[PDB]
Amino acid sequence: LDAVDAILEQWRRERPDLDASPMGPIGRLRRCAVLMDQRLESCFSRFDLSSWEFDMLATLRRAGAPHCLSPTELFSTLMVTSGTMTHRLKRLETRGFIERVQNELDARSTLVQLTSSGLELINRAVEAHIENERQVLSVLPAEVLAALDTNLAALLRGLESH
Amino acid sequence: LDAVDAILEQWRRERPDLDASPMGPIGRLRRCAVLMDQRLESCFSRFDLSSWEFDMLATLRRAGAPHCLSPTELFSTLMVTSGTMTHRLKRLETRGFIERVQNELDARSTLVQLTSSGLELINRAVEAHIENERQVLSVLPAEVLAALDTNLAALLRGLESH
Ligand SMILES: O=c1[nH]c(=O)c2[nH]c(=O)[nH]c2[nH]1
Ligand SMILES: O=c1[nH]c(=O)c2[nH]c(=O)[nH]c2[nH]1
Repeated sequence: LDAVDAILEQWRRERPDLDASPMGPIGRLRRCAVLMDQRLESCFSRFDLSSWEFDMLATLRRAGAPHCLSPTELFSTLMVTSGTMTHRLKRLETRGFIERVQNELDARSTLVQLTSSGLELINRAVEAHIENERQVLSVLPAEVLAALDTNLAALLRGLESH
Repeated sequence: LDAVDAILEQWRRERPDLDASPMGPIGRLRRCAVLMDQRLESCFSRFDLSSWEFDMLATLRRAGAPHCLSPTELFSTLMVTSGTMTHRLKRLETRGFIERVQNELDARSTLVQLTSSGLELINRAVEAHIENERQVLSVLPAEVLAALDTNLAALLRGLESH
């Protein structure tokens, strides 16, 4: 048994009138995601990056040269969505990783361009990030990791179809 | 394909020298967990509770009457771990949901006791939370949800064994 089985056993004792079985899968998902985040940010911290900072920089990098995206395009291609980007983009601009250039097709619009400093940083960070993620998943059998990847895609399909 | 497949395809184009396949399973895990959190907090908000507030209250509730736990016991039985509990416990005390009583076995120690207000709140919140989680998972086939639950337990086993 694990810590989520112990929690389900606590609810079998405290609220026997309720069926708390849906807590199982969701609890393990959220518990794994928090522990996974600690493993990832232990690598991101070597570059003075948070998780959202790496996400925004890697998203601009994935767009290809000249690594310039609109805020709408940037938001839609992030690995994980979140709240507004106003303050997060403002901090990345202060650190010199991104610059807000004026859209040539609309003067009253702005575009997000990865600077040459953020480009050199994100190219080094993505290399260490990939190797770090490989070490984390390395402890699982290949058949289990492939099944978890497929079952997570099924869960993601239902969440985004909502 | 999904949004994580599109990201993996972006890395196949931008860094063909790198193998970014470990990004797949971890990206879907973190993407699902964020979308799952939005579905959960859409129910927690009806009770003026955040995710960590529900976690701490449900943990004290799971301990059984008189719903009194030490900070070490409280931390070890939370669904998801996090940083320090100093400020989070201080806010719950201001809202009247918990009170810090003195340990009778150690005067220089404190215990966390769920008040009668937090007890009535968490008993109503856990009922709606369980029904909410059932509706979220209801869209998946039974065989897929059971396999995802087992594969997540395998992932959790490796993360906590680290
Ligand atoms: O291209 C990315 N790969 C990731 O693994 C990742 N993780 C994250 O948060 N953003 C991104 N972006
Ligand atoms: O008993 C709990 N069930 C949960 O589903 C849950 N989720 C959470 O964050 N804390 C808790 N506690």
